[PDB]
Amino acid sequence: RHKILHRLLQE
Amino acid sequence: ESADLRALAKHLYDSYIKSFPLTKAKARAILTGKTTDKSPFVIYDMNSLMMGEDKIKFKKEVAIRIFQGCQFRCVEAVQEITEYAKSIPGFVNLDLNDQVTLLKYGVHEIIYTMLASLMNKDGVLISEGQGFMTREFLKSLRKPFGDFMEPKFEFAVKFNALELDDSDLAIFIAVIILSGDRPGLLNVKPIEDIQDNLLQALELQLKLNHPESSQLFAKLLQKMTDLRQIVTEHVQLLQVIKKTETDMSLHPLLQEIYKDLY
Repeated sequence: RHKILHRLLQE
Repeated sequence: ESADLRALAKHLYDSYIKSFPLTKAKARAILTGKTTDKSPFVIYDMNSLMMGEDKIKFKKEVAIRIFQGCQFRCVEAVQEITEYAKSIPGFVNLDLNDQVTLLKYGVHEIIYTMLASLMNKDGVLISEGQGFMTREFLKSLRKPFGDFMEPKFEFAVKFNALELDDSDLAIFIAVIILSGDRPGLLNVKPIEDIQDNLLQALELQLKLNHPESSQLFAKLLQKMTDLRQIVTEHVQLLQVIKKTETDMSLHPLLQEIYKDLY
């Protein structure tokens, strides 16, 4: 579920 | 009014400078030679490519190696674009699922937009402007890699004609990200509310910063509809490349983006 994109947005 | 739209154009510019190391400003200086810095290493064949390992970051065959290079950099672009998006007022306040969707579809459109900053009819600047890879060298690659970059050059030639600068591009890029018509958005209204605002900001910028160029705004919005068609061609050539080529693995972040796309 777009883990890296999620992390890049969250960070 | 004007004020609020100038303030936005300024906020976006400042954020663009921070997010993107190599602006169009620096890029043009390098390409014209008008820089007081060293001319970049010209890669025009397998020989010059080999001699130019000392200026690039790859971290087995040429076309594949070049593609792994273009893959590495393309991932740094998504990170740069992602941080830029986080600076677009109200983007973060959106549904996190929407933020993902906008980026998912937006990044390729913005990569081809900002590639044009690094391009001319003869070639493209690489490794932060300290390399220059020639168009003819990228055509001469064995298929399907043979004409992977050619359609980007074709677009950039037409797009660079508009003579946009960094302050224009900052807003143009924001407008592309806030496209309320991406497949699978959940809350379109607050996306369109921001884009609406960005488009006014863009229109005003183009009047103030190119007051001789009339309906550059109109011309620029026509180009924005080309990029999609252009990005679909790219997605499918990559679809092909994934299948036909056994050896090369595709970077996870790219896989996240390209899977369930067109």
